[PDB]
Amino acid sequence: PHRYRPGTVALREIRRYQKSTELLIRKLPFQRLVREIAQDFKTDLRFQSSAVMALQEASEAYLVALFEDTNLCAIHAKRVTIMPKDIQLARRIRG
Amino acid sequence: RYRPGTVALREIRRYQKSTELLIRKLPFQRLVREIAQDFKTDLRFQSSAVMALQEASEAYLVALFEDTNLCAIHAKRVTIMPKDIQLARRIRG
Amino acid sequence: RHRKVLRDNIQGITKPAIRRLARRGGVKRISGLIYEETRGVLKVFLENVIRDAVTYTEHAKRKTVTAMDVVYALKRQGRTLYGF
Amino acid sequence: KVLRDNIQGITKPAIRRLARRGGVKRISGLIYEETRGVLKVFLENVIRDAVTYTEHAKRKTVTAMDVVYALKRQGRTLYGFGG
Amino acid sequence: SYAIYVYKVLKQVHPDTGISSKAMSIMNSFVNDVFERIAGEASRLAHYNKRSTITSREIQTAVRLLLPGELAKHAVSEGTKAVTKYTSA
Amino acid sequence: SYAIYVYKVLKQVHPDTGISSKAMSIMNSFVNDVFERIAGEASRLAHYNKRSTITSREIQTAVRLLLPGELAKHAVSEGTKAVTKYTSA
Amino acid sequence: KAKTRSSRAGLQFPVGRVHRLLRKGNYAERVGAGAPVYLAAVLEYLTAEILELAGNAARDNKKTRIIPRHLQLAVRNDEELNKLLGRVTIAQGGVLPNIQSVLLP
Amino acid sequence: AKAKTRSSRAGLQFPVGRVHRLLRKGNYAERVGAGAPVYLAAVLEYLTAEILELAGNAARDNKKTRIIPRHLQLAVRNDEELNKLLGRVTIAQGGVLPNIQSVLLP
DNA sequence: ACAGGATGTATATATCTGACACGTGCCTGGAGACTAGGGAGTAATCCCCTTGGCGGTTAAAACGCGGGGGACAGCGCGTACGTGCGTTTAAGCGGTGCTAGAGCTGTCTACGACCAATTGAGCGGCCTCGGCACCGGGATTCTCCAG
DNA sequence: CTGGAGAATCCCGGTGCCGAGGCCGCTCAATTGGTCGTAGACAGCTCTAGCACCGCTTAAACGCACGTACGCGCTGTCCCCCGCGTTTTAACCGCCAAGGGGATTACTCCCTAGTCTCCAGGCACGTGTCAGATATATACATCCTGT
Repeated sequence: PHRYRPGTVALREIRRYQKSTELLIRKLPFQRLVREIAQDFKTDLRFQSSAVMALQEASEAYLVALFEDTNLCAIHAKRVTIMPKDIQLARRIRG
Repeated sequence: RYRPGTVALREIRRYQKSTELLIRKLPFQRLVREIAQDFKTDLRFQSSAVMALQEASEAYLVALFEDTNLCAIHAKRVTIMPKDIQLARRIRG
Repeated sequence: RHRKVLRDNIQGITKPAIRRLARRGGVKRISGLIYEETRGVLKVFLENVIRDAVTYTEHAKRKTVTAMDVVYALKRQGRTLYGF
Repeated sequence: KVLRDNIQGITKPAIRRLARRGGVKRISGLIYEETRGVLKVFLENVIRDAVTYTEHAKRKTVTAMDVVYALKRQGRTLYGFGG
Repeated sequence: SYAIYVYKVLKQVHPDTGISSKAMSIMNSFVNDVFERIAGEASRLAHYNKRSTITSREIQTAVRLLLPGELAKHAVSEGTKAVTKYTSA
Repeated sequence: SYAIYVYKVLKQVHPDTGISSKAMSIMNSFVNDVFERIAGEASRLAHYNKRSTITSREIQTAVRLLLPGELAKHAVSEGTKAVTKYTSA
Repeated sequence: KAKTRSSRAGLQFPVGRVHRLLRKGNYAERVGAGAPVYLAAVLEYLTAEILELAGNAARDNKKTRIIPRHLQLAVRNDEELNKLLGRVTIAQGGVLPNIQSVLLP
Repeated sequence: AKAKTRSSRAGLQFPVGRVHRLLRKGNYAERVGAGAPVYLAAVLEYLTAEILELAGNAARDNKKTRIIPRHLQLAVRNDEELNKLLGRVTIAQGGVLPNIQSVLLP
């Protein structure tokens, strides 16, 4: 078979997905997660798809920036694989 | 007479146990007036304003270095470095 | 009978999708605990913000969350988004 | 009168003691100067903003409350001086 | 400052306990600070919801935004009793 | 929205350039957001120094507090120049 | 015989003061009647929350007079209030006795 | 009698009326000084012109005439004073500036 | 690692002072009650678009088959910061000296809120087309198994 | 470590659509021109506290001498996630189909600002006293030094 080298696919996605801006989580399952968690609060809630698309935009963008700071912490901790406790530090500093 | 490390731990206990300000009022006040020189002529200062500046200054250092310390301890070391402060400056903006 | 009766939709956020999002975030190498931990943290954040959004919704006594609700909710924690 | 060497008014022992109050266990020699530089710029920002408030108010005297307002501007509210 | 009111409530919680003036000042900025947060967020709540009236419904929403969980629920309790006695007085 | 105004300034700066709808919405949110920020700081400026009117003084001080360096200074230059023109016009 | 809105609502905190700052604080065209009562209830409840914990703090140091230290301990020891007010600075308060585990011997 | 728009008095296109109206309706102070809408709108328009010019140029950098959010992101975040002004807001459909740490580059 | 000596720090006890607590003089901020104007809820309606249903194609998730690579520990080197005590300084102690300028009171001016009337710029909807997505294929660009 | 081969995207050439941009009514938001009450700069003067001055001790900062104790690189280990295609489903995409409920108008309540008055709760500000500052000696806690 044909195989790319370890790390190349990462950077190719870095430059590509930094050039593009579309949402990467599956639309319908994430939207149903929103609806499902939302079920417990008010009866017969209906959700606009595009509003959830905006929710995914802010959500994924939020995760993106939070992972950027987490990554600066890992590199700051002289490592290249971020770990959960790094995110926990980020959340602690943020609040 | 104490071997290395004991007195530092004592300062941790006493100064985390006490609350008074640690900076001399007059040199700090002169620093405020000297930096203040450059903007408006004939400026006057309250002593208690200098006191609030000392309070804010020392407490800001204490809390900021606690967060710095969380970064250092997070980074598996026991000696803080400027880089941690730089990270604090970026994350706080 | 393709009903979606409320189960494991947090697993919709999948491993290669998390990896690709991280690539857009610039992350280079990813541990296995990051994926589920990311699902949990994301869930917590959305519960907080969306919960506040629902509080706006119940004051408005509505059953459809509009985009402005999301805007006001994100602003309440200081995370205003431009373009809505 | 020209004031000079007031960067030394935030003394190194004070920095160590505050660091102990801050929980620091070991303190590099670079930490002290890093503290004077970063802390200096920060204090310049806060005090500078306070002076901007003073220049707005057409006053010659900076009050403690002015310092309180300056701290609130950066989201760092201080309790125990009024307000 | 809130000297006499923190004094009255303090005497309700600990009748044999006093307080220094500086700590009372801390309470003054503390109450005024939280107060400013609540009033500002309530302002955003009323205006963002195209309303020009801040009532206990809007304040209730504000409490739900700022106070976490059970603290907010006991705020609902205290507000409920307080408003109750007031509407009966 | 601010659409036609972004269009006017856009043609004054780049007559042959267009803008996407989403970018126009972003600009609308930007102007409204930053507008609320600056007006809020001007309001607390009025609070601090016990003023009840936001004049050129408050706006200038608000810019000098909020905007860094060259943007702030030249913003005062353009604004102040414009106000002088307003005294003329 | 007149009587304060606080006591008629069974409150200690000044309904008039909070109402006054709200009226002259430029927040809305009009402010509902339940808003000051409810807000004062929130303030009195929070004040009880801090004064109880602070009283305990005074008890631990064998004192009957509150000093800033008791407020710092009172706020920073209540996790919900501490987390809610984590970015607040108290003059002459110090910090919590809090040493990271690895720093302890 | 004939009238000339108050925006034109400063030779500006941005609405002195709308900004002035939103300030009055925004519950900030009891009265609004005459220099506040003209001066404030002038500063906001000035900053706006900076951002629009940079976005226009950046859009031209792909030989495209329609400005997209990505160039709003690239344009705003590469200016230190605006980046400091806008550090906690995120641009939808814009992404993030390319920023890969030196130790991460091959 | 194991424990008492020795010193710091809290503790016991006792006294002396000033800040804390309480008293008085005085008023002004809050409450009553009523007016007065007008914000927002409510009822019922219309109809956008979400929901609810089918159906085709395949995007994309999940799984299987390699194997490269990164967190992490040990370890060893080497460097540098704290502690101590004595010296030295100028702040501290405390004490001095008079009025600058901050704060108040009394002017007087000017301006923004507001209303009504005006009106042309801006708003919403409705076309119309070429920038750009799509398309296909070569140049460039970016990556990868080999000397 | 440089390099030719291969694949992806850009670019170059070729194709058409629809959203973007221009057009066309439609208000209403922005303008002027007043009027009215008041925010605030200013005039005059002050008295808190800000400037400014004096002298010795030692608190505090600083310097010198000593030892110990800290980051960090390297090599190595290993486990676990990367890489990729294939299979599979309902995501996606394209389409059919109802009516929930958002948004509006249509009414009317009822809800809160606003004022004046009034007065007692509460403010400012004095004064005594006991909590605490201070004094003084000590057991207990803690480190260390030998064991």
